[PDB]
Amino acid sequence: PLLTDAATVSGAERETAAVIFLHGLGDTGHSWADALSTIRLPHVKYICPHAPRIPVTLNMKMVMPSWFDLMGLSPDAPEDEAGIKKAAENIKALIEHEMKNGIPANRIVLGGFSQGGALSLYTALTCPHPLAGIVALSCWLPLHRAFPQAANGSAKDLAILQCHGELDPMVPVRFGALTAEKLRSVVTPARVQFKTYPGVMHSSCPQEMAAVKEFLEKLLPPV
Ligand SMILES: COc1ccc(N2CCN(C(=O)c3cc4c(s3)-c3ccccc3S(=O)(=O)C4)CC2)cc1
Repeated sequence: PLLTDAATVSGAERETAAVIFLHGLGDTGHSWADALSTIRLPHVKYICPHAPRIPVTLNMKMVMPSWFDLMGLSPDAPEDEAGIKKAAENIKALIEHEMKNGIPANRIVLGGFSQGGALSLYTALTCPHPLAGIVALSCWLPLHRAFPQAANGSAKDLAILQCHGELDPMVPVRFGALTAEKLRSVVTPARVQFKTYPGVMHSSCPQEMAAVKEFLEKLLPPV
């Protein structure tokens, strides 16, 4: 029984493509739905699911919206393997639902910000269906030591746009750079675009939103 709580930007024309975008820790999908609507394509649907509220270890076990538990801020810190995989399964059900209802997998893009971006990278790289690509913003690859081995054979065709703010204090830009190297270990280095933005911190920016629009226009053309 699939029950999805989300803010969805509908296409003005019949939808022939889907973007599933995952917000960052503590948020809802509302703000990112509004942001993606400002750059929307007429035949593209943008699904922004709301993360479930769980206790987060790093925040004194406080209950808040989170895709999985968080324990440390360094690349060697323990990660919530069971939580990351369960959340990836819930996203993979959303992918299969869109597929069951007439949207080809090579017309589905996964994406997200920070924690949500991190889940979208894990899920797309391990998805058994060949997806169009990923829009990974200010994030990292969860369970990075399992890659490239852990990636599905279907990950070869992915097109990746990875963005980062150069002055990000939450997810240092070097962690984004290390993640991009790991992504080029699965996808051809030419199909991974790593864009960094000077003077940008842990946020989006109009140049990043423009890059996302340009990437999706080329990746998801009409019909
Ligand atoms: C292949 O290269 C890499 C490079 C680095 C890593 N790391 C990144 C750090 N990390 C984390 O678990 C967290 C990241 C964030 C956490 S906790 C957080 C905590 C409190 C508030 C907000 C947040 S946050 O904004 O979501 C960012 C372990 C893995 C993996 C692979």
